[PDB]
Amino acid sequence: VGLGAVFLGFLGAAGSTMGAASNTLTVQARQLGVWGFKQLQARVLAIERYLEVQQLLGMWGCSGKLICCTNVPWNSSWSNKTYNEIWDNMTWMQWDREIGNYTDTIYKLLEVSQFQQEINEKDN
Amino acid sequence: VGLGAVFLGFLGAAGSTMGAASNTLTVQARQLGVWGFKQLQARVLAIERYLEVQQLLGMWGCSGKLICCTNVPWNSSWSNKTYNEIWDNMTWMQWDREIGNYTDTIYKLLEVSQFQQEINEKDN
Amino acid sequence: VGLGAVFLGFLGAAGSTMGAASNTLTVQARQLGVWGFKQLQARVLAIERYLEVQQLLGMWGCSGKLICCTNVPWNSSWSNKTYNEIWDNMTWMQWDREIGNYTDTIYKLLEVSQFQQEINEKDN
Amino acid sequence: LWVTVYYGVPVWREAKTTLFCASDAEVHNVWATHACVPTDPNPQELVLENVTENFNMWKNDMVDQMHEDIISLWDQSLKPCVKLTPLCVTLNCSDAKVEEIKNCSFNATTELRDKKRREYALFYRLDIVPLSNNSEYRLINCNTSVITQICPKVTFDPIPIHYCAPAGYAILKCNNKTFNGTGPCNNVSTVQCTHGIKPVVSTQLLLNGSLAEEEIIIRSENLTDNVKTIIVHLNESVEITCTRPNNMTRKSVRIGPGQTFYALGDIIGDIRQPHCNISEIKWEKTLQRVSEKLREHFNKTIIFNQSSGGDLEITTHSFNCGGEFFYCNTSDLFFNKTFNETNSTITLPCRIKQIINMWQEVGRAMYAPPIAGNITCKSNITGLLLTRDGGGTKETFRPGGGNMRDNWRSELYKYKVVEVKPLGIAPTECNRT
Amino acid sequence: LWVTVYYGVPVWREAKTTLFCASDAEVHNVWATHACVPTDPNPQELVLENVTENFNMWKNDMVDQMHEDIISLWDQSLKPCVKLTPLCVTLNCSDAKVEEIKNCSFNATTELRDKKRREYALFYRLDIVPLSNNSEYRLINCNTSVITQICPKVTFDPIPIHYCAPAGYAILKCNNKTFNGTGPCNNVSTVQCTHGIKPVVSTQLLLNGSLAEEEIIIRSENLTDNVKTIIVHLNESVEITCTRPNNMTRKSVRIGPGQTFYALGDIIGDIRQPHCNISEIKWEKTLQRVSEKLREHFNKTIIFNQSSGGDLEITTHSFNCGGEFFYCNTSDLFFNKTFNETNSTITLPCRIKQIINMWQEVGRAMYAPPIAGNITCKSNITGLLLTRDGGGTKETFRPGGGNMRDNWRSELYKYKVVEVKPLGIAPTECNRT
Amino acid sequence: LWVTVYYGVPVWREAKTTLFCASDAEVHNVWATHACVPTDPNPQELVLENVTENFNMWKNDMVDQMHEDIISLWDQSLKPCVKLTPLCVTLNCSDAKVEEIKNCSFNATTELRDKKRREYALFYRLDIVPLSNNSEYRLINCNTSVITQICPKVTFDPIPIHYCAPAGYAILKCNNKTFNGTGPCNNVSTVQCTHGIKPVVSTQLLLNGSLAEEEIIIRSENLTDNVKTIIVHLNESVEITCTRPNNMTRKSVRIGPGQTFYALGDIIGDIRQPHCNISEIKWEKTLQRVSEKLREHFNKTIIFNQSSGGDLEITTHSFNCGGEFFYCNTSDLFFNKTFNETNSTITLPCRIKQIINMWQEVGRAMYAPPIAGNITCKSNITGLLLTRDGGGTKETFRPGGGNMRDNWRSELYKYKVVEVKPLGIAPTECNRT
Ligand SMILES: *[C@@H]1O[C@H](CO)[C@@H](O[C@@H]2O[C@H](CO)[C@@H](O[C@@H]3O[C@H](CO[C@H]4O[C@H](CO)[C@@H](O)[C@H](O)[C@@H]4O)[C@@H](O)[C@H](O[C@H]4O[C@H](CO)[C@@H](O)[C@H](O)[C@@H]4O)[C@@H]3O)[C@H](O)[C@H]2NC(C)=O)[C@H](O)[C@H]1NC(C)=O
Ligand SMILES: *[C@@H]1O[C@H](CO)[C@@H](O[C@@H]2O[C@H](CO)[C@@H](O[C@@H]3O[C@H](CO[C@H]4O[C@H](CO)[C@@H](O)[C@H](O)[C@@H]4O)[C@@H](O)[C@H](O[C@H]4O[C@H](CO)[C@@H](O)[C@H](O)[C@@H]4O)[C@@H]3O)[C@H](O)[C@H]2NC(C)=O)[C@H](O)[C@H]1NC(C)=O
Ligand SMILES: *[C@@H]1O[C@H](CO)[C@@H](O[C@@H]2O[C@H](CO)[C@@H](O)[C@H](O)[C@H]2NC(C)=O)[C@H](O)[C@H]1NC(C)=O
Ligand SMILES: *[C@@H]1O[C@H](CO)[C@@H](O[C@@H]2O[C@H](CO)[C@@H](O)[C@H](O)[C@H]2NC(C)=O)[C@H](O)[C@H]1NC(C)=O
Ligand SMILES: *[C@@H]1O[C@H](CO)[C@@H](O[C@@H]2O[C@H](CO)[C@@H](O)[C@H](O)[C@H]2NC(C)=O)[C@H](O)[C@H]1NC(C)=O
Ligand SMILES: *[C@@H]1O[C@H](CO)[C@@H](O)[C@H](O)[C@H]1NC(C)=O
Ligand SMILES: *[C@@H]1O[C@H](CO)[C@@H](O)[C@H](O)[C@H]1NC(C)=O
Ligand SMILES: *[C@@H]1O[C@H](CO)[C@@H](O)[C@H](O)[C@H]1NC(C)=O
Ligand SMILES: *[C@@H]1O[C@H](CO)[C@@H](O)[C@H](O)[C@H]1NC(C)=O
Ligand SMILES: *[C@@H]1O[C@H](CO)[C@@H](O)[C@H](O)[C@H]1NC(C)=O
Ligand SMILES: *[C@@H]1O[C@H](CO)[C@@H](O)[C@H](O)[C@H]1NC(C)=O
Ligand SMILES: *[C@@H]1O[C@H](CO)[C@@H](O)[C@H](O)[C@H]1NC(C)=O
Ligand SMILES: *[C@@H]1O[C@H](CO)[C@@H](O)[C@H](O)[C@H]1NC(C)=O
Ligand SMILES: *[C@@H]1O[C@H](CO)[C@@H](O)[C@H](O)[C@H]1NC(C)=O
Ligand SMILES: *[C@@H]1O[C@H](CO)[C@@H](O)[C@H](O)[C@H]1NC(C)=O
Ligand SMILES: *[C@@H]1O[C@H](CO)[C@@H](O)[C@H](O)[C@H]1NC(C)=O
Ligand SMILES: *[C@@H]1O[C@H](CO)[C@@H](O)[C@H](O)[C@H]1NC(C)=O
Repeated sequence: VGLGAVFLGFLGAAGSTMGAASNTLTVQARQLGVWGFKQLQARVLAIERYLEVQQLLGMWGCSGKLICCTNVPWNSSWSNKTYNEIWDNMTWMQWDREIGNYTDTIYKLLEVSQFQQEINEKDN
Repeated sequence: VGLGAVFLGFLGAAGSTMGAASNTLTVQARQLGVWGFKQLQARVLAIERYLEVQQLLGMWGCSGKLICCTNVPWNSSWSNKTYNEIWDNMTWMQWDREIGNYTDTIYKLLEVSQFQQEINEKDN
Repeated sequence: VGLGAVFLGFLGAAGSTMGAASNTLTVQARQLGVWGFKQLQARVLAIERYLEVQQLLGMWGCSGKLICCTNVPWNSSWSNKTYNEIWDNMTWMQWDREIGNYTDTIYKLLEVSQFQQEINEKDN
Repeated sequence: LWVTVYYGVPVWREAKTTLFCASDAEVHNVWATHACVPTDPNPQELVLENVTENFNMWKNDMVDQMHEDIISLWDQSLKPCVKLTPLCVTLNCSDAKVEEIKNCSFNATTELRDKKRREYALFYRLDIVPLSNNSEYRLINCNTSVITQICPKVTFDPIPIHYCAPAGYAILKCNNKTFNGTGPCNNVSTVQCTHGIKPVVSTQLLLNGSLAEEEIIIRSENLTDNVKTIIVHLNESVEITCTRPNNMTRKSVRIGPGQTFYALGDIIGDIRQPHCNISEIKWEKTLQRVSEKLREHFNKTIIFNQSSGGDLEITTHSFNCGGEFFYCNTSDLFFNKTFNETNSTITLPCRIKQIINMWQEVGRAMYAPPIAGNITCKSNITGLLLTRDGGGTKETFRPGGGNMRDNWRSELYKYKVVEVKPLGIAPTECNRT
Repeated sequence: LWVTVYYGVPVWREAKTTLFCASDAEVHNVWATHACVPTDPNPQELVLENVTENFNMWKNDMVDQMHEDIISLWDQSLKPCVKLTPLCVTLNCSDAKVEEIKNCSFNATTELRDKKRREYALFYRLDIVPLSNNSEYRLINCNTSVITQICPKVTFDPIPIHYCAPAGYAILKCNNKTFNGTGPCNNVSTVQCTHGIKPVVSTQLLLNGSLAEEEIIIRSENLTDNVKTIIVHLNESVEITCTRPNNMTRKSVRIGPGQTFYALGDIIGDIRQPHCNISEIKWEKTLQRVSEKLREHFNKTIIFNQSSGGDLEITTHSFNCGGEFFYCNTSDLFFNKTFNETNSTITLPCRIKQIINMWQEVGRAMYAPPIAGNITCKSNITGLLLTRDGGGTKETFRPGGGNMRDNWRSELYKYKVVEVKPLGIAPTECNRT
Repeated sequence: LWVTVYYGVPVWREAKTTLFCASDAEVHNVWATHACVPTDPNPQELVLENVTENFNMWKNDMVDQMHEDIISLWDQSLKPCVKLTPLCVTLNCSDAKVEEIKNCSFNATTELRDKKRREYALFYRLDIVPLSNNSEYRLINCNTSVITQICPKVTFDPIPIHYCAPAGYAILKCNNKTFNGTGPCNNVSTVQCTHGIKPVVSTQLLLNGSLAEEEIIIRSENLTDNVKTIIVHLNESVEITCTRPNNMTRKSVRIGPGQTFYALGDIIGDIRQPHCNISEIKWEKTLQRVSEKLREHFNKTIIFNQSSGGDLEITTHSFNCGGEFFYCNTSDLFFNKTFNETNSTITLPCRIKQIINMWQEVGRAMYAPPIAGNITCKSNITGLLLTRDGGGTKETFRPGGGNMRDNWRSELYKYKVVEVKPLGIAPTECNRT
């Protein structure tokens, strides 16, 4: 039951500032037929959308951490605004326009910078 | 293969005391047709029952810990018996009668009390 | 998309030595119809092959660690070669011949030796 | 200062996906086959705050996922009952003596294919075509399409179905009252699945639909067009009452081994017309209020006119009622009136057809069995379907349906399915120490 | 003192789910289509200790998931072979000269639909119905149901299938010996999938079933009822031997283009009856041991009696044998005996039918092709099917089947599917420091 | 010193799995039904280094997953159009007057099953069989198989399909140039899905296939065998040109209610043969280069010979061209030549059939509608299909196909699907402290 209800629950305050979505979430979280084939086609997609974001989390050294904090330097060719300009004067939907063309080069960079943590310090 | 065999293996000593199921588990763990649609309908349900309990674990800060220990105070309006009365004089099937009407109010409480751990100490 | 591309990406340098596959991976990681039923039968198998290895990882106290290091002593009735003989003079495909008949007795041993870590030190 | 990730951020993207049914919880039915998930007794709608999302009505995808599966639903339901292939022979029909209904007498095969009984039935004049008059008819379209009959146990009564998106998707829903059909509306709320949608089938006047809020809405795509239709939503429900007062008597006849069907026997009493009724003062004010909401979008006078003509699926008001398919005239005291500046009753003449070619295609033609006794259905007209003339002074609006997807584009005028992307990336102060 | 969770605790809940097949590993077959998972060579059963779980037999769900998919299995198998629609015409039958078997001669169409050869076949008197005598017959039910024939390559021999629950579910299994059908039993063991279940089809006496353990079990639902049947499980297997000693000769006839079927040609030698055999001393003691186990549940004398009568699917012992469907009398020296306080052989007369209406429904009627040469099948009678009379002195038990789900409710009398809920919540001393 | 695990190690194992389609992105088509995933615009192949993996060609599984789903594809496509069951009656055919083409005249039923018009069509002599001559023919195989016709909208033009393994599997691909069909090759590269495979249908000479690299490859299974065929891959593409210069006129005739089909009307102008063309100097050198690559594997002289004979699907060169099915002689100036030590043109006579029994089975027989006007298709012969005689001096090779799976075993001669096992176990120094 709790496989897509949390996905719908993420959309609370979708127009608020980016520095408020980490704050104003706790204020709202206080309280063979034809359809036999449509439901199967729906359930496979519902599983696949969860597993895709799960593998995308699992490659970055955090598999259940919400605010996962990674050791990758911020390349300023992707954005040029400071922390106080982004986090207090933008909504989360508007951020995906500026970051929307450097997604895969950040994803692969995060993957290899997490792979270096396993190679370097642990055993080798 | 090991996707529901462990689910069947959990049922060892289903009539023992609650303080023995954590002990007497190591003593036993020492050693297109019609059916083409029935098997597909079975496999989707077998995946979904595993992913539902996986998300229910993943929301509480432990995603593979067996005895996961959480920082939620015990509200005594749910049960009034002590630790020595519950854990040594009850089976695990009998506990689900007493706790059986406060399940969702414990689940949402565990979720928000885990969300506070990410907000408070880590970065914000 | 990234659900089997990493599975194909694991096969880089499949003929190299075992002590080089942990090294020479970073050098290459720098940069209703008939088919409507075939694709559904393919997607269920693609999910199941990922979840089987995920549960097999999750039973051993590491659910996203790549080089997971476990506290099980090496029984020398499985292999008799030293570390410098195995890791520098063998490929990874050739290792599965020597270890290929002691797989399940290592898997169950790893499971119970991880279960002892939860029973002993944490709470009980 | 360093890259960090965030699970669960409010970021969506418009997409195309596969929805499913949800009924409100035992004879078989073509719409909900008693194989649907039970609905939420209290649906959880999450109202958004201070966000403007623009979405198109005519470029939707749910209205194409609604015209496809309904076709598949009738394909699934009309499969396991008998086709009327060996029925149509050289019929010998004169009239009924109780011109509208002919007394046909033909040679059907009995239960074994060696004897032939002559069996009589009664058909409508809108259902047989002559061959020479000389009175030798045949069935209307057993030359282009194989004709099946409806399995007589199932019903057509539209119970409302809900369309739920899969887990991990969202359905937006505009809550603005005066929402013109295409543009940005600033009161948006997400819902897992929509309200009750009755899958009603009509082509001229919309029936049993949800009313508008506090205004008359004029939904279109290009108002300077001639082929693009004009959906006129309503906020004043006008009641219609359609009935036939004849007491029909069905009769079973056998055409093949294990193959039987039902046809009209004799008619009880004096024959009377099937008619529909519309209150006059509840209709004149409705046309006047629509006329003022159409004058300002053209800045000239408008004048309603008759339909075009031709076949009797375009110049009529076709609808379903209790298991019978009507075809009413709808162009007598409705659409010959202009607009300047007594409890009467308008009666529309209406004719009934047995064999119908639904969704105006070839290869599919169902046959409706007759219904014993009279029927009477009272409904709500919330919505029209107009079409501009093609002139260019004044204005002339032919009332005529463009398709059947426009019949679904009134209950789905405020929904768009999106896919959430809960992964966010932001710079912050922390680094993985 | 603080809430903690536990993964993998022994907590289950009764539920309803979808099971699947598992055969014991090449002609086609209707039961196992060679599309089933291979079984475990050694199944792992986990015996539970010191737990009493109560489960109902008649309120099961596997016995409704067994009557549905078998219907779907015969629907899947009888699809791609020929229907006998153009077969039944005005037949012209007199007798065979070798009253039980008639020599019918009819007009079938040849490979092209312009010529008609008269072709002869041989049918049973229990398979044609007259029309006037005057000797003009027709096939028995080509007026209510379209009739198909069995594809002649497939077989009906019941190989045992195993029903496996999905991964994440459990199937309980009672191990008590004297288990009355409904109540709590205290020796429970979980198993992933059940033992070998032969999908046998019978209606009067159960065949090839698993015997009881060390007692005679009398399973019922309400023993103070009259319409609820009484399943009498057994622990003494009584051997039955059923055969027909006639050497039948099949013969191919063609009825349509690419459409042929097989019918009985001539019969070799002198005609003899098809009969069944039951040893008398192995049957008198079996009825006496059942009679004592029924006297104590009514505290009056019991007396067996004949069946009711009517159609020949209720007052008979219908079963399948080697690809032929029998209908034996079963009420001659079995059910006219009371109970007070030589190696003989009881012979039952038995008649054979070709066209059978299995599962007593309409719309489905298969035709069995004849089998060349004699057949002989030896089986085990482990189970009866009795029914109380409806009086209320003494007692009278009509031997008669109530349904066909009761034929599965002997091999599934000790299984219930449950869903494990491995999440537990308990208070303890630790807190997340 | 202690056991540690490793996620993602290069370990595979040979397995059997279910692949799927991928086309290169609108009339319907039998091969790609416009329901296939779009391909990668640039496929990612990962070349392996210093590894020898041996795989068999004839023991593959993709060539059995290719012969099954193509059968299912034609089964899916030939379902919803009309079967020619009531067509074949006693035909009355004499000749055309424009022996190869007969003018047949028969009695079809009109749109209502009470009148019969006599309608004429034109059939080929290779398509009707006589009954007595006396000139009364019938259609060729409406005695063993029900015959359907092709739905006339769909096409047969082979667009290439790609076979993608599921996520979590790998498809190896050998990159060696001179790869004999079975053995270890040492230049292996993994690919998610293979190159474009045209699903061409031929039985004598391979058409439109991928050429070899820099040599002539002689693929076989046992070269000391007589029934095992010999696939001879090529590296010199020889162009073939096949055409018929007659201007055929199709004609619609109606046989049932809603059931019509198309047949040949009259032929425009003087009748001419359908022939194929092969350049002589591009063929003599090709046979000589194959002859030298076959002499060294037998160490005796080889001599090509004619085909065996019998039915006209084995001793011919059957192929498809533009929607018409040819059957050419292919044994006139190709296979009567030995080998010692002018821009001419070889013309092969070729005959056309309408009704074809593809994949040499019973129960399925499609009918091809005629094509208006002439057709001309130019193709590439990359591959032969030879068979040893069975003697044992010299050698004789009958050119003749063994199956249709061998037609797929040229485009799948270098692919094997494997399943990765990314869990590795090794001893190391660390322990879980
Ligand atoms: C309840 O349980 C009883 C158990 O006895 C079942 O009885 C068996 O029924 C099957 C089905 O009729 C019988 O199997 C058939 O046996 C025929 C004769 O068997 C001879 O050959 C075998 C070879 O090993 C010997 O072992 C045996 O002793 C005999 O010498 C076979 O001919 C059949 O095989 C093939 O026959 C023809 C070809 O001639 C094919 O068309 C068939 O498809 C088939 O492939 C078949 O194997 C079996 O013999 C019976 N057991 C006996 C007599 O002990 C009941 O069927 C079962 N179910 C009920 C009553 O519903
Ligand atoms: C092996 O490989 C050869 C490669 O040559 C294939 O040969 C091709 O076969 C196809 C199918 O017959 C041919 O495609 C058809 O061409 C017709 C004529 O093409 C003219 O128009 C195109 C337009 O771009 C020009 O490029 C071309 O030069 C010609 O001027 C078309 O008319 C067909 O299109 C439509 O035709 C009718 C309408 O008239 C429709 O009913 C059809 O459905 C279709 O939509 C069609 O495109 C192609 O021309 C051939 N290539 C040539 C001659 O070079 C073999 O088919 C292939 N396979 C084997 C042998 O099995
Ligand atoms: C936006 O739409 C929502 C949903 O219709 C409105 O919320 C409702 O407002 C009415 C009247 O004020 C209340 O009776 C309801 O309780 C409200 N909630 C719901 C869930 O229906 C809201 O008022 C609208 N806001 C604007 C600015 O138009
Ligand atoms: C409960 O049932 C189990 C299963 O039948 C019994 O265990 C078997 O007992 C017999 C006889 O003692 C042994 O031969 C078997 O080895 C036992 N195990 C199995 C797996 O069959 C058990 O005895 C029963 N207990 C009670 C109290 O009735
Ligand atoms: C092994 O096969 C690969 C793939 O064909 C060869 O790699 C190609 O070689 C050619 C010619 O040297 C280059 O033009 C290509 O760029 C190479 N790569 C690809 C992806 O095609 C390789 O040369 C072969 N090696 C051996 C030893 O045969
Ligand atoms: C309302 O909008 C303002 C700016 O448009 C925004 O700062 C605020 O967060 C919004 N309200 C809520 C409840 O998000
Ligand atoms: C690509 O990046 C540019 C920044 O140069 C951005 O403006 C644009 O929106 C991005 N996305 C596109 C072109 O889809
Ligand atoms: C047997 O039952 C007692 C109490 O009923 C319980 O304490 C004990 O644990 C049970 N035996 C096993 C092996 O669980
Ligand atoms: C609900 O809670 C009560 C405690 O007051 C409990 O007795 C009952 O079993 C619970 N469950 C129900 C009513 O299903
Ligand atoms: C080439 O082979 C040698 C030994 O066969 C091996 O050591 C080396 O790693 C291989 N090359 C690569 C790139 O793996
Ligand atoms: C089993 O173990 C032996 C070691 O004694 C090994 O040689 C063999 O390859 C293994 N695998 C088998 C027999 O499949
Ligand atoms: C119609 O025709 C039938 C015979 O064809 C006749 O018996 C009957 O009286 C006629 N009239 C009506 C009203 O049925
Ligand atoms: C009219 O139809 C009704 C519908 O059931 C029926 O009860 C009645 O007998 C019919 N005849 C008359 C005269 O009312
Ligand atoms: C049955 O009838 C046929 C002709 O209809 C005849 O040839 C045959 O002798 C008769 N008797 C038997 C036993 O077949
Ligand atoms: C009887 O049937 C058997 C069964 O195959 C056959 O072999 C035999 O020839 C038949 N006739 C006689 C006279 O036994
Ligand atoms: C074929 O026969 C038809 C009549 O059956 C005739 O009209 C026609 O002239 C004949 N010849 C040709 C070439 O069609
Ligand atoms: C021959 O066929 C072509 C194909 O379209 C057609 O255009 C032409 O009219 C036909 N007749 C002649 C005489 O070319």
